[PDB]
Amino acid sequence: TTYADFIASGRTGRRSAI
Amino acid sequence: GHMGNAAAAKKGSEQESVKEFLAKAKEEFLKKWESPSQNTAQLDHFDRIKTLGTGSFGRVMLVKHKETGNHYAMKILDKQKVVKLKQIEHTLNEKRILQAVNFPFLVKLEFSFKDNSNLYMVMEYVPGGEMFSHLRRIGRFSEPHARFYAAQIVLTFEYLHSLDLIYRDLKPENLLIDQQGYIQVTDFGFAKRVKGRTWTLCGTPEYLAPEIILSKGYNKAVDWWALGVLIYEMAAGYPPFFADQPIQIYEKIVSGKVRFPSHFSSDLKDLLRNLLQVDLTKRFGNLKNGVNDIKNHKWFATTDWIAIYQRKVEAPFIPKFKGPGDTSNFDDYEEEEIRVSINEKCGKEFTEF
Ligand SMILES: O=S(=O)(c1cccc2cnccc12)N1CCCNCC1
Repeated sequence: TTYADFIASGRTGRRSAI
Repeated sequence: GHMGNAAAAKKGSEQESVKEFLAKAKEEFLKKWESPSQNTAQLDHFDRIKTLGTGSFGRVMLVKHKETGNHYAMKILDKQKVVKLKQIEHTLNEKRILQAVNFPFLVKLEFSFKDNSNLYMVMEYVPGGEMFSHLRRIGRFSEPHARFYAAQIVLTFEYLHSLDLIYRDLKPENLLIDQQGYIQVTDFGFAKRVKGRTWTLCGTPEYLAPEIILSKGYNKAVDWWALGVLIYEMAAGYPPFFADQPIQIYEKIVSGKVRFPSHFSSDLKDLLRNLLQVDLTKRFGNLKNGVNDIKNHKWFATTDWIAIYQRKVEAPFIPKFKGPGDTSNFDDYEEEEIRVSINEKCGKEFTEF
């Protein structure tokens, strides 16, 4: 599922600027 | 047509009143922009309480003013570290913006000052913490809840853009929730006065507009793209474009394809397709009718823009608040010293602060 894909991305926490 | 006479007249009048408000607000901004305030307090006026945030951006600490007992959030920058990281202009510009703007959803700089070692911005303490935390906890916001926040961002960008300020740093991590449940925007390190185009690669991967990824000159329409990302993420619980690595995110952003959860309303999908529009000639917020294409969209049909601005709408969520210094909506961090050297550092660089 999309949610599971989000979890799998490893980008569920705070995201830094580039 | 879509509006009868009374509704059309009311909308027209409302839109003209926005123009009149913005013209006055620009006059007031430019006076403070040209004559910035400096040196309105000092460190020993405050007790240090707790670190509220820390990163390459510096530190933000909860402080208490000794005489009033009022709490504030004090951003502390190490002058030598700012110079080393080549952030002089961003640091000066952030403070210059914050002391010049005035809007109910932009954090207020109450005091600023510097000493031999550090720069200090003393802002109102916004006790509800980051939207990010609440969003990840609750999972996703219902559409009315997302809409309440989105409307505040629309008005804030309408204000900022009228001042020729591009924001560039929108994401839930950068939106705080106040004691009344309303939004506060605090971070202005990426903001820039831009009447036309600008070129810097800056932002956060999930929130980057395609034209930034593609190394184009770009304009305030990147903020409207980012609003689309934000609304999507608030309503879905995850952003529209994600992947293991930034390069894969960028490929999805530029593709012109976006998918939606089955629970999104058709009105929401239509708004998002028009914000998350890769074609700049078609993106809402970048057309002849400007912000009005957003404000007049069906998804916002229930939004009383003046009532939001006046903070007269009951918020969907009030963060827990135990007292003036409660920090329970922020994370815990190791507490480091605030060293002040006997010798002034980087004085010339920071004359304007
Ligand atoms: O929450 S902060 O520490 C913060 C900053 C400025 C004013 C604040 C006011 N109250 C609480 C926290 C505050 N923060 C730092 C950068 C990350 N994005 C959100 C702003």
